[PDB]
Amino acid sequence: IVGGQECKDGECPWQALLINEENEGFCGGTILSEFYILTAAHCLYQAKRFKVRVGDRNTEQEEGGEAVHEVEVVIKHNRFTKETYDFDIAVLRLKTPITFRMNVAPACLPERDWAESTLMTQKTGIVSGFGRTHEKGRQSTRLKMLEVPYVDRNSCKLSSSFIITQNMFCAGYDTKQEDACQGDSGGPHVTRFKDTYFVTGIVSWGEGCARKGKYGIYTKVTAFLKWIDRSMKT
Amino acid sequence: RKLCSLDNGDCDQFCHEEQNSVVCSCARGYTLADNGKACIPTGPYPCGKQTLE
Ligand SMILES: COc1ccc(C(=O)NCC2CCN(c3ccncc3)CC2)cc1OCCc1ccc(Cl)cc1Cl
Ligand SMILES: [Ca+2]
Repeated sequence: IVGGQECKDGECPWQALLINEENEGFCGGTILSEFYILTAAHCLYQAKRFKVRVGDRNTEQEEGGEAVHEVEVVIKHNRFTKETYDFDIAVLRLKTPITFRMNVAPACLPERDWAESTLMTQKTGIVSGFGRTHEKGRQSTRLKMLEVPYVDRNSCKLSSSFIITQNMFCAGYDTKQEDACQGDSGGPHVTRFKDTYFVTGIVSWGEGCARKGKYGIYTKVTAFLKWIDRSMKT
Repeated sequence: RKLCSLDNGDCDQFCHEEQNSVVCSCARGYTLADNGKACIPTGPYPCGKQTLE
């Protein structure tokens, strides 16, 4: 996360981290329920085997809150393509259920129509992760959060060197040096409503980090709610 | 700004108009209150709520 502030105790309880066999975090994820994690499809190509950690805010210590969970099933969207990054979404079934507590709770899944008319019409949303703090620096050891303004769909396409499909959307700033960066992929994009946070997006891709004239590209969650339900039902 | 377009129909969460009339509902983990608008958590860690002390 370039800029933004750090997630304080219990401010981003739905953050999940994907860690490889070496124990380092490469992608984020969102807690949907005790057994489910929402992530980015493209994140599934960055490791042969990986576990999921919850309740962590500092990657170089033991707040006693941390907890590692093994992935039982990996439900990836079959229509996902690297060539286009479209359908960048995947769900994870854990072998053991998450134990909710301080810093560990789930983000709500909204109704498609309501989400589309009341959540994404809001001024901002929140993106979080352990990604890089600068485009060229290294991974961050502290979980961070960043308020990212919703961007006009038209403006979005104009700024993109790539085709923005209907399954994505822009969030961020045109010039302000705040945006997500690599290592935040698959992380949470939530929108606040009356003190309640709903999962609205999945950190998907971007052309650099916070570059001027560019935005962060998130996976449009409302476009896969039914896919998600189906993915959890079984 | 009429029904749900008017302050989300005064609903805590999901709002939808069923026959020119507001009908509120809640996310998994909550139960609609008796007033039909508020959402009462069903457990200690309802979805979408920050955990503070
Ligand atoms: C250090 O950081 C980066 C350096 C170079 C590239 C870089 O090289 N970008 C080119 C990629 C972009 C995605 N791709 C496609 C290709 C075709 N269609 C759509 C997307 C492949 C090329 C991407 C980087 O990180 C993007 C980080 C990021 C920021 C905001 C949000 Cl919301 C998500 C993320 Cl992951
Ligand atoms: Ca820790």
